[PDB]
Amino acid sequence: MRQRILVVDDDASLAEMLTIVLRGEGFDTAVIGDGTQALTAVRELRPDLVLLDLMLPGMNGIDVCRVLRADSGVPIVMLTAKTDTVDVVLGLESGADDYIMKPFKPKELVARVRARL
Ligand SMILES: [Mg+2]
Repeated sequence: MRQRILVVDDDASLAEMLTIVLRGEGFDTAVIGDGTQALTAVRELRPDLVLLDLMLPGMNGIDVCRVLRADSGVPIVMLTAKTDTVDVVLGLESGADDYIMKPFKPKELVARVRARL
């Protein structure tokens, strides 16, 4: 079976782009736009890696990271924008393995994803 990446971002357009690009790189993808549905998604989907937007509707990325981190050791990479008010390092401390600045070169994102797997 191919590796699975769960994308948790409220940016539907960006998520579609990640879907296409990641799928093009040989991965399978699933998308959720809300933090509250992340735990269930992870438990059900069983993703190899989670790409997690730091600022989300419902639960925020740091909060989501904690819950996920509590459930398992699945790798989490934060997606963060320079605009974001919350500090991404806080997310790393909550257990995320890495982070990426938005917007990004898809090529760079895939590489980092491959590196944290
Ligand atoms: Mg956002």
